[PDB]
Amino acid sequence: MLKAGVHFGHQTRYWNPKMKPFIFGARNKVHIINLEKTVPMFNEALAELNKIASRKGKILFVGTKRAASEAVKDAALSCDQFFVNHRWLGGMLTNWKTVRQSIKRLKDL
RNA sequence: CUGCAUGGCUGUCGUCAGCUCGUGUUGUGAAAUGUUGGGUUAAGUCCCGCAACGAGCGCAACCCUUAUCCUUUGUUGCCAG
Repeated sequence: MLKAGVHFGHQTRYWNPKMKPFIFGARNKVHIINLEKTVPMFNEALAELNKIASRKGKILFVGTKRAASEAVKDAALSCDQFFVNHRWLGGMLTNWKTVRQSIKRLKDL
């Protein structure tokens, strides 16, 4: 079975035409997805996440959005989970050459 | 003979707050960014914040000196005891 109950939103006024893979009709105050074929909307993405997670890969969780900032910090127990949730810096993944000296500052201070 | 040849030697914009670099980003590229912006300062000084994060020179700090008390040594100055 391809459900897997994961979505209950119905989007009552405004939509994006890029959502056409999931939305198969819209009549009267709804832009609702297909809820009986939900698994193919994420199965390949979670299979790739499972492949990375089982090949010692490091997983970064991002949630600066206040609703979930304290929720995204807990998901793993033995796998390499990392998170950012209160605040970012400019070039915090790209300028790691400079961030790796601020990681020292967190204990040197 | 000669400070548009050079040393030496002395001034001034100027103790002014000015001046840039790496990494990361951007633009075809020279080059920009940071250094703009907010509140400020003696001041690119300090805190706050974003595609920027950090570093250094000048600055800051540190130096010589002044008003005051405590303590001590004294003449052919001073005379308190």
